[PDB]
Amino acid sequence: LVNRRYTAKGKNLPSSPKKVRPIADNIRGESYIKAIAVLCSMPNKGAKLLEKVVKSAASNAMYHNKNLSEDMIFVKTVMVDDGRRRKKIWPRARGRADRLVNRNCHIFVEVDEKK
RNA sequence: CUCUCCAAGGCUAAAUACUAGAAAGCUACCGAUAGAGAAGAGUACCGUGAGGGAAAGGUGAAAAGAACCCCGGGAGGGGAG
Repeated sequence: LVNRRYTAKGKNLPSSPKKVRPIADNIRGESYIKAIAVLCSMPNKGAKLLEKVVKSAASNAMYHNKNLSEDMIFVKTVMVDDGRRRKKIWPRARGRADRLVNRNCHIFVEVDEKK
């Protein structure tokens, strides 16, 4: 399905997919300007990560299609998958130890020329 | 009774038992949770000490390891090779 000419992919980003998915929901299908404004405004780590990926995707589309400006582009699809995990130890009382997982996420954004 | 042997001195190879190992091989033996604990090891780590004791193999036929350009602080990705 993907026009892989027009897309950006960010692998192993430092956030959990459970925390990045809602921000993706708020910009799926929006216009590029509106999405960029939302991601700049909202003060979430996932918001910043999506901002970088979305800007890169728009940049790729513009570079390969010179007659496409910032205001004919809309964020067609947005996917947020889960990535590698790292386990570190959190020690507790009575010699008990717990393992403390750190999750990463993959982010895939494709933009497309507006309707 | 008869029959056998000559102690209170000392020696003796081979047939026998064994392979940590060195050389050459065989396998209705294993093919990475298997096979030695260990394909990288008595290492990491644990205990004052004696001692206990892991996990982790695979690009391609050849690095020919991505010149260069673009987004990005990088990472990562999109082209070109």
